[PDB]
Amino acid sequence: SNSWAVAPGKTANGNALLLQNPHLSWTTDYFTYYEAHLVTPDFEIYGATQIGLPVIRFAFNQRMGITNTVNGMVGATNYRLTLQDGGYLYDGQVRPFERRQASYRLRQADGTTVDKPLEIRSSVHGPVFERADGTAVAVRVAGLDRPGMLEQYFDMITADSFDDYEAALARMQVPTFNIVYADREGTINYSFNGVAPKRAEGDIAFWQGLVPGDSSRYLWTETHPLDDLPRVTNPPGGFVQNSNDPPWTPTWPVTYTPKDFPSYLAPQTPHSLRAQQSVRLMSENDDLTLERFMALQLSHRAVMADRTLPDLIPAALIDPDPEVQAAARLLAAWDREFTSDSRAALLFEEWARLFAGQNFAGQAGFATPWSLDKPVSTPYGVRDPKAAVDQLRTAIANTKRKYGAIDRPFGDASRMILNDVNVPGAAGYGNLGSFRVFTWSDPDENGVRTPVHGETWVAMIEFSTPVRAYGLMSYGNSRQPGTTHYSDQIERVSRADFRELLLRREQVEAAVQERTPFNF
Amino acid sequence: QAPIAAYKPRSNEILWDGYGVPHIYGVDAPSAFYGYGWAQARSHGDNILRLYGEARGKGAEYWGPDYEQTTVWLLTNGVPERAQQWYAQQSPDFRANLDAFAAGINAYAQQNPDDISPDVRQVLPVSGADVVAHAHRLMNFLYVASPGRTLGE
Repeated sequence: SNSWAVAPGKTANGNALLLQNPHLSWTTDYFTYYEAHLVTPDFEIYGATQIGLPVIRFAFNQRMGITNTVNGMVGATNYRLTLQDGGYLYDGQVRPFERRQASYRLRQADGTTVDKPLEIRSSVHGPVFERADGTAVAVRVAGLDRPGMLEQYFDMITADSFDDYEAALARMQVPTFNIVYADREGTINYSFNGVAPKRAEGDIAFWQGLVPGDSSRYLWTETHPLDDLPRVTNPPGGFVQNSNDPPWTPTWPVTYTPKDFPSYLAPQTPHSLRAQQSVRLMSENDDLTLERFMALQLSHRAVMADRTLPDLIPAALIDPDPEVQAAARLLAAWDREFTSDSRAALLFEEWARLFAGQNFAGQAGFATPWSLDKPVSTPYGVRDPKAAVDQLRTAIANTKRKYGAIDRPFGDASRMILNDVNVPGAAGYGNLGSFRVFTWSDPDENGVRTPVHGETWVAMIEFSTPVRAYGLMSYGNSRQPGTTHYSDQIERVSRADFRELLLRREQVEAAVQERTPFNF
Repeated sequence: QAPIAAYKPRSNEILWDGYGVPHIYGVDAPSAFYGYGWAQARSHGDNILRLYGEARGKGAEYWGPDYEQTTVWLLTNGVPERAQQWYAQQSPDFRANLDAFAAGINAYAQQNPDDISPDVRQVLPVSGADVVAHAHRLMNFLYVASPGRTLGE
């Protein structure tokens, strides 16, 4: 979810910097990251990847490194089929389906399996699923003929130069993701990567819904080459970035605009307040050091309090209810940082839930709407303050219910707890503006909550000679029953005390503990 | 000015960190991918074997009903069979890094059958194709084409 790459020119020492900061569930298994370092006579790579992957997706070495963020590349389309006479209406007539008879075994509970017949129907578009409501949906997924995904990342992260890196990138074997890049040679790059069907008509929201499946009018067959996709290289701004925002402000002096690409590639929706902070933290700072770069990554600002408390608060002070009045003074006194000691933050999240929806995205409410012309400051103000205040009222009840008081310290309700380690939390929801994210869970009956998702692997690398890199894994490097490497780094994360990442033999030779010779 | 001298491993070994991080040194690529495979089985063995089991479309059969929907989802989109193809379609150099990775998971299990869970032992002999299949599932049928999306659910 967060990615930053800065060019020598914007740094103090003259060496490019990279931020690897993916945000994912702390529990779903295929999303678990693991950190490793592989060294061979011909290559070397350090980084994190999702368990089960033979190659490192977030990697770096002495020469270069890359990082990813979800871009949501629309690589499949779901067609609503018009069923009729045992086939589907398509163009002029009824076409019969391709039918394969498959079958699978089902574990019983008594240890036995039973055969389960499974009939796979396919329209010319792709396989057919019947939704619970009866809609027959055929899924057409792009890139099914791209066998080389793993090797692509592999030849990509072991590239000898940008030029060699982009050639690998160019094979279009990796179907999604924004991928950011950086060199000890100084080039930095941002690519809206993915496999995207070439289409003749349609806004991206059109392609994300049920496209009609009655016409070859909507059956694409080709996909875009890398050079048809949004990309930025060594921009005038001296940095690139992506925090899941659409690809329209990847660097600040921007280098292209939504008019320059097919409208089905990426949306043109408001950028996250976290995305907006990403651009401000980068553009507004110069002569960056690894240290300041790392300080900036910890940013935990309640950007949405900055966009609303000005109108909100005086409105609330004139409320008759003494408690609403007292809520507004607690809010007015807040430095607007989701810090552990903050007594106003919880109360504010709860107001923002109502004012901006359960996921805090949600623009109704603001007085002046979002705009690409002021991409980093526009969703702003409160439209109907009286409404907003009745929301603050409801929110006080909520906060009280959920946490037992409206002024409980943020870090006493928000906890990071792994095994028997229980440390205070800081930072929070990305959509409220916090750059460092911890999507807190709902509270248990003691008002304690933990992160459901957010910071997982976090590394920052300066491409000096030798390379210098620091990082941390929220949920340690193993969740196998009984390791001492699950709850291992959480208290470090609570203090933002990063470990130096060791790539040099001498540093490895010295930190050795646990050791295994093999021969294959 | 050129980067610092690359280290040339002279024997295969994994030097593990104080935080459970493996530094895998291999005299050649395939060896590194095996050490890597061993490392992962050591640190996340159980879920990797469960994941691979699901990518063969064997979820319902190894573990039952709670795993049936992913199974129907993966067979209907023919993921297990396409993973067999993608594996045959790899270049030889890379197919060997993949087989090396599968061989490491396996070696770890055989040498550490205890440091490994009962429900997933049945999966065990894993293969380069299992590796390719999970990645295919992850990339195309989790990231790109998710079941909640086409299924509506």
